[PDB]
Amino acid sequence: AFSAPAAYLTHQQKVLRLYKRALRHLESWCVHRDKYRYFACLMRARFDEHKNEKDMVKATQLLRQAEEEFWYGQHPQPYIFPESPGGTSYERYECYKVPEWCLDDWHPSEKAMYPDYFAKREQWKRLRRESWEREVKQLQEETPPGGPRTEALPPARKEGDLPPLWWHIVTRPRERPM
Amino acid sequence: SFPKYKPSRLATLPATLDPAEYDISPETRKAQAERLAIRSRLKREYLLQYNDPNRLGVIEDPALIRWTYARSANIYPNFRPTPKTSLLGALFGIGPLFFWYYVFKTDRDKKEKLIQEGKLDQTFNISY
Amino acid sequence: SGYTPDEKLRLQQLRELRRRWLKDQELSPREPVLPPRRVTYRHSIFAVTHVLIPVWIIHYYLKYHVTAKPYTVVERKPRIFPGDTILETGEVIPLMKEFPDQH
Amino acid sequence: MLKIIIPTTMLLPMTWMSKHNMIWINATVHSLLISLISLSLLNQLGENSLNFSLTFFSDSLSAPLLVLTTWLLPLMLMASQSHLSKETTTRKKLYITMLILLQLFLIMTFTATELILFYILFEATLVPTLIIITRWGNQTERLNAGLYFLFYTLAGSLPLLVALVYIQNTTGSLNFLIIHYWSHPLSNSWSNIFMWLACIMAFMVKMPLYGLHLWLPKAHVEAPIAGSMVLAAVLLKLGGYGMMRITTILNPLTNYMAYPFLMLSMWGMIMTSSICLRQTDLKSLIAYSSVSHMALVIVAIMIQTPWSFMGATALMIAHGLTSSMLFCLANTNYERVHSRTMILARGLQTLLPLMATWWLVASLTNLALPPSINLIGELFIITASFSWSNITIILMGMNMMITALYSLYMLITTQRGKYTHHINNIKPSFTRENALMALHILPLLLLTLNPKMILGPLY
Amino acid sequence: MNPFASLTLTTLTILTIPIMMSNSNIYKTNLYPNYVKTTVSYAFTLSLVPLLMFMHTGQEMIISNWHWMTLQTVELSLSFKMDYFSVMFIPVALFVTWSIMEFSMWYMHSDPFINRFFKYLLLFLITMMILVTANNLFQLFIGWEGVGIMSFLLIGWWHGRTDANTAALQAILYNRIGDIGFVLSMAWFLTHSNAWDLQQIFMLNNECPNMPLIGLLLAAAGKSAQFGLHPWLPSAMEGPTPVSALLHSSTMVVAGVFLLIRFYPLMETNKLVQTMTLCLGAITTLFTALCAITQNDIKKIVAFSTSSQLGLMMVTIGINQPHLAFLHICMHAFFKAMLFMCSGSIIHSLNDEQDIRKMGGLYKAMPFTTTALIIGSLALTGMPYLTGFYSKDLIIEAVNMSYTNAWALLMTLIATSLTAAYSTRIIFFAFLGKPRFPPLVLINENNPLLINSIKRLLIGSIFAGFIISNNIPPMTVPNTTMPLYMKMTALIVTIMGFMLALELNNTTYYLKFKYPSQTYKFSNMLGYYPSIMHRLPTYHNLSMSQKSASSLLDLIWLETILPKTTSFIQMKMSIMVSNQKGLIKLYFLSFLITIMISMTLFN
Amino acid sequence: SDAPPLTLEAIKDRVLYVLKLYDKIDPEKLSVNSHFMKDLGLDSLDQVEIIMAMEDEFGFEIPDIDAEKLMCPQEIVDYIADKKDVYE
Ligand SMILES: CCCCCCCCCCCCCCCCCC(=O)OC[C@H](COP(=O)([O-])OCC(O)COP(=O)([O-])OC[C@@H](COC(=O)CCCCCCCCCCCCCCCCC)OC(=O)CCCCCCCCCCCCCCCCC)OC(=O)CCCCCCCCCCCCCCCCC
Ligand SMILES: CCCCCCCCCCCCCCCCC[C@@H](O)O[C@H](CO[C@H](O)CCCCCCCCCCCCCCC)COP(=O)(O)OCC[N+](C)(C)C
Ligand SMILES: CCCCCCCC/C=C\CCCCCCCC(=O)O[C@H](COC(=O)CCCCCCC/C=C/CCCCCCCC)COP(=O)(O)OCCN
Ligand SMILES: CCCCCCCCCCCC(=O)SCCNC(=O)CCNC(=O)[C@H](O)C(C)(C)COP(=O)(O)O
Repeated sequence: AFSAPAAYLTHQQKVLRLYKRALRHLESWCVHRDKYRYFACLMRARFDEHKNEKDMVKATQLLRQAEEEFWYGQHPQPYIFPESPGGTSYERYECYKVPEWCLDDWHPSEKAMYPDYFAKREQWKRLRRESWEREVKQLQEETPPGGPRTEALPPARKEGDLPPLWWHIVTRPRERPM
Repeated sequence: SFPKYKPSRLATLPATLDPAEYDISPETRKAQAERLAIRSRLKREYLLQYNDPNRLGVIEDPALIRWTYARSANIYPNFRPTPKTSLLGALFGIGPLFFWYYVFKTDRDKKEKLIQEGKLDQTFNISY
Repeated sequence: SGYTPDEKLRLQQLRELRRRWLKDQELSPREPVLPPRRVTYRHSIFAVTHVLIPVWIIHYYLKYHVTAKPYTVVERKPRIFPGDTILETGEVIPLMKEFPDQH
Repeated sequence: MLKIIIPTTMLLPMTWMSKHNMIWINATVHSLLISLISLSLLNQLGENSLNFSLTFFSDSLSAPLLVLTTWLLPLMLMASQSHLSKETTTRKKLYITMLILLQLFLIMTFTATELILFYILFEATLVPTLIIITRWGNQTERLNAGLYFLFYTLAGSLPLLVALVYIQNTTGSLNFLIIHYWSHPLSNSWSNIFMWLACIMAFMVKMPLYGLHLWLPKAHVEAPIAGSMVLAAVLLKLGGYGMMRITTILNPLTNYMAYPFLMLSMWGMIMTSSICLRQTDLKSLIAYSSVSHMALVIVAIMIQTPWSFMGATALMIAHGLTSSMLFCLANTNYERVHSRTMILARGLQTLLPLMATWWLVASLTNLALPPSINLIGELFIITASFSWSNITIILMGMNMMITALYSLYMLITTQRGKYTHHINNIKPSFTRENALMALHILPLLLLTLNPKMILGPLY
Repeated sequence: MNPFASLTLTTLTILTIPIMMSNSNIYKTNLYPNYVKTTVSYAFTLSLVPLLMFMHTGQEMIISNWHWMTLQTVELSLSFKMDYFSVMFIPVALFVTWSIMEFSMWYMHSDPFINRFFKYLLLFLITMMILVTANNLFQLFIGWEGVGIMSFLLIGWWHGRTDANTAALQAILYNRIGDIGFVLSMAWFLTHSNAWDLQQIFMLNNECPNMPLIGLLLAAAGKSAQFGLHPWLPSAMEGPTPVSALLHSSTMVVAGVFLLIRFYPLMETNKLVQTMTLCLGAITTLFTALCAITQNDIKKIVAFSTSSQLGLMMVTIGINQPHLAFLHICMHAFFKAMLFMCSGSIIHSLNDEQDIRKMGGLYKAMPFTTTALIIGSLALTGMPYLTGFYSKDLIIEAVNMSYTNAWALLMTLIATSLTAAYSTRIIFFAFLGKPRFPPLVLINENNPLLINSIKRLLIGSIFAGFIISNNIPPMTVPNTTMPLYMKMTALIVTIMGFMLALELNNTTYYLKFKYPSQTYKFSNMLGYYPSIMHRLPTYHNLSMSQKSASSLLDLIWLETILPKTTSFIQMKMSIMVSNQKGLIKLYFLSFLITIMISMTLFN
Repeated sequence: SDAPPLTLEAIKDRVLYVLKLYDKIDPEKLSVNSHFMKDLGLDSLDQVEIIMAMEDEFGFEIPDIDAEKLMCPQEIVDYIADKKDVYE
């Protein structure tokens, strides 16, 4: 999620992803813990038979018939964690996520309550404001000519600098705002 | 061997079952690198416009304007009378009208004939 | 694999900034500064403000307005059985035909 | 009837002589007072009509339309007061003058004891609307829209005038009362067929019919908020009023000639309801919904039964109010967003809950939820069509299903989901917008208590 | 005078006071849910009086209080019907709703908009009470639409979730499909019987034709989620557990069945519609049970069980036993609501975990939920002298001892077996094995609200069947004589299902793994009906709505015919006429030609 | 919910507990900053098994792109703390 994607997936990444999917779907098939442990160790042994293989064409032939076999026996109703992109509580709390700038439109009678919070917010806004001009310059001087090649942002290199484009990553509402 | 999965329009081919992915080549790698470079440039532009504290408005999205304009205002100037278009327009704009006209006309002539012969039993039929 | 050193440093800085923001989200003990300004017993009052008054209003509206017009309230004409007597008339429904009673 | 017309005429001098910062207040107050005055026309009789004089008369079909027309002006002023803030005093007074002239023309049109006077006012209502659309419009296409909104209308209305005068040469009077009392059957002839067409298509073009509905999306999209309100709420009902007034002399030729228009409306309601499903514009979607509802009204009028007429009147009133509310909500979104696209701004219920409630109520009343008068009119028309022929129920039910689908689609796309991240200029809704929504919605839920007030003369 | 009317209107009237007070100050405090729960409990204990009067005397009423618009010879008025059905269903619904709000007090403890949730629940209850007591078709339609709109609002309670909005729109779509038939029935009844009142409709239809009954059957299939329009009920589990327990399990989803109960005088005079109803119920219950017996989400299993019970109710209606179907509604509300409450308690205890693969040993970890779920499953499958027996046993006997179709009876028996199968599946997979939840144990039941709400419905699910069966008057001829084997058909079928499903489930412990068969894939994917029917039609509609309706006709051909052709013709004629080079020779020659033509043509 | 507000101390305690139950690692040789591929001599498949253990222990699944580049327990606790927004 946080880490920037790569231009492509290597063979080891693909085999690791297949291993993850196969073990998860095997756990979905094998409800009980001991049965899952036995069959997962059996699957690990089946996977590590060809670990030391060197031929790239034969390696590509491998993992492909494995993906086909996985698709044939992929447990059409697999287990999904509640907050996962397929879970029952994937986006339950997205209706309670309110942006930070909404507080700028509060009535003064509402800002009369919670004065310390708005003072700290003022310090945060000043820090963002002073910081922003420098961040743009860093991005301008650090970005390779011809535009970025990978959507990875550099860290702050000086003392008083801050990571470029940090405001909307630091100011996420919450995971469970209410 | 196992039974083969057959792709369809509403059930597309899985990502891990595409024969094209496993046919890796330097040209394909270069194409993917260029695609990711384009995506990275667009994302960098969007974030530069997004994190700016001075901005107090929406960020105009030329893709969205292009989509809406092509959907609404760019249809007729690119239209050409073609046997496909002429036939499809005639069908979908004339056939249903005549079909429903025939259906309702047949039903109403049947009802009128039954009324004229008097064998309809319209007792308690007061509101119309 | 793993994090690159620049990724490590950026994650560290962003994480410390996020922790500072989260700590700043907390409330002081005086934060809700509420300004004050004005201008069996629970069940006992509830049963008279939520039941008794609605029954009074509905009973009045039914007995004195709805029943004024004809056919607004129609009964079922309760069942009449042999051996019963009617209050209005006082006459007694005659008994049945004395079928043979056995088991 | 002059007790309503004269104050509307005095609204002009008052606006011009009004202080440079007090035009809106005076206009709103006096327009609301005039609406209160016009409320008295609802007291109708089971007898003929309220014949005030030789020139103007009232009826229980004209009375609800007159009340709605008088009520719309304060809402139009409240909606227009927002986007005309940076505008010079003379031109704001000109805008208010156009609104007042349109209201006066509509009020005189809805009484119109004579058909030539009705035609004159019915075509006089065109000029202020065209000026409003082509002057105070945002996009460059407004001019084109105006042209369309003009010529279509005239393309239908010029033959009507000829037919009208021809009738006066044969009948001898175009007065509605004499025309009703001295009506004679139309022989099935080519000349009578063409006279029927000349009398009918003028009102069919403004409803609009499915074939002749092209001008409406353009006119509604490019017009300002007040123009959209007046077009959707009142100007579409002129065709229905004219048809109900003029179909008396068209019998018995109406039975044969109603078939093409009945088929066109019964299929175009489905076509426009389906078009609403795939739409990237809020105003266009509302316009197509208006087209569908007016197609149902056309079916009702062509069926020509008492239940048909009652449902038609109720549906016109309800649709006017509902479409005005929907356009107002869309304009409130646009004034913050400046894009007028459904998919751009999302999840507004999180940021504006009360406006989300207003959106929900508007969508529900457009969905024809009972016991709203929308449902009353729809059900009366459906029952009359079923009596006309039992097979219409399939198309009617399909239309109801697609209507519910696109209404809830409009609600969910704009109110539910996750908010757009980069949009930060979404300020809290003002008291004016909320008051506009409340003043739009409360009359509907009050009229559902007294349906007979809007059921027309055949009640 | 005659307190029956005053009480039976006062219950519904006092059900609406918290809606009035929702704009008051109490709505902004945390005592609002307690206010609503107390109001509902008082309404239930107040409605217990008309039930007592009916049981004593058999007293029935019609209260036509307010006069709405009158349309020529048709009169519309606010009329309430207080027959056996209304005065019996109101107390059960109020009891279930009281239990549901008491449970939601604890289940929605952390929800910021809990007062709005309770207001929505009360509004749904008000709309359902309007639906049940309606005496004319317009008021019944008002309730029909109110319950649907409230279901739409409550399914999409978490409006930030895409799937919740999708499920709400799905439910609206299917309910409008039923609305088509409902409106058809209304139109036919007004056109032919000249009224929407129940009395006039019953009087003027001695032999009811096919069309109004087919419309009523379509509406009932739409609202009760029969086989043709089933998937919306499984998909409605996206809403909060109290919503699934109240609306989509016990009260709202029976409404369509109730409709067919209301028109039973017209139902018995038609044979084709009865056969259609019986076949639809049989196929629905079979298909839903078969889909249920292989699901992993507990809420999905309970919803499919509810749909199977609805199919059984429709079969009972089809075999000309409306009163028995009403009794089944009454018992099913009790035990299915309590079952859903147990499911919600388990769900909350395991940190919002719904799949049964992560639920292990709970027989000892949570005992009260265990005993409540066991009692509920026993009542649902049918244990003699329990609340489910007095209904389902008579259902089976009536099906066996009457002139029906063989296939419908076979599918009813197989559906009973599959009901036992999924009940034992739930119990085995959720209560018997070793624990499989995450290590951080947060299991807790020490809360009086949940315990009281569950135990009230427990006492109901144990005693209410006997009390109600022995209290109501006899409404049908009993099957007093029976074959000995056919007397025990339901019991042996249920026991066989229990034993076979337990034996099949016990083989999961075996250290052997085999790929699934085609039948398992068909049953797990809901017969593949949700895939095809939610991908093939919709696309084929939406595409058309942009290709033919929007672009081809509206934007191109309708534009080409009238405006564009006129513009092109006028432009061409203007160009031709105005393009004169200014040479007087050509104009003079044209004038000479015109003079010659005038001299040679106009004389 | 009624869920206690877990802290990084608890998260690191649970992570180290899960790693100590891993019999392939000697508990007395493991450390908070101990690397997986080098300091503990673990294969990539063992790393993804550790990721699975963390997912089944914390009740949420880490995306594969983030999981495949987590190399020490300290980064795992840091990532989980960022995911759950842990204060102290
Ligand atoms: C007159 C005397 C009366 C007495 C008669 C005799 C008494 C009873 C005799 C017993 C007869 C059979 C009973 C055994 C049932 C089978 C259970 C079984 O072994 O399942 C495992 C086995 C496969 O397991 P798996 O794939 O390895 O699953 C992996 C794990 O187990 C995954 O496991 P999991 O943890 O995920 O979940 C486990 C779950 C998942 O298991 C499943 O996958 C369920 C799927 C099969 C079971 C469903 C059986 C219900 C049959 C209703 C069909 C109605 C007609 C449908 C028409 C379809 C047309 C294509 O299994 C269960 O929980 C229990 C399943 C249901 C068994 C208990 C109730 C059934 C007994 C009642 C049947 C008749 C007695 C009625 C009594 C009334 C007196 C008349 O199922 C089968 O091999 C199928 C066996 C029978 C299926 C017949 C349908 C075949 C349709 C093909 C085409 C046919 C021609 C159509 C031509 C159309 C052209 C137009
Ligand atoms: C484009 C979007 C919609 C716009 C509006 C469209 C609706 C307008 C259509 C008008 C309705 C049809 C016009 C005439 C209908 C009369 C009935 C006729 O169709 O039936 C037969 C008529 O026979 C033939 O139709 C003869 C006419 C054929 C010539 C018409 C052209 C046909 C297609 C042209 C359509 C173009 C219309 C739009 C022009 C701009 C019956 O034969 P007969 O009993 O002997 O005649 C009875 C009438 N009498 C008694 C007066 C003599
Ligand atoms: C939005 C665009 C819609 C355009 C509307 C056009 C439809 C109206 C019909 C065409 C115009 C006809 C106007 C006639 C006015 C009524 C007068 C009348 O009917 O009197 C007839 C006259 O009838 C006619 O002359 C009509 C002839 C039509 C001439 C103009 C043709 C215009 C185009 C016709 C084709 C289109 C037909 C359908 C158009 C529908 C619109 C799409 C009797 O004549 P007498 O000599 O007095 O009889 C003595 C012997 N008994
Ligand atoms: C119920 C679901 C059924 C699913 C069925 C799935 C069937 C699986 C069968 C698998 C068959 C194979 O072995 S396919 C074998 C694919 N080819 C290779 O593995 C060659 C080189 N392998 C690598 O480089 C890896 O990364 C490795 C060294 C292993 C680790 O590396 P790390 O050092 O970075 O951990």
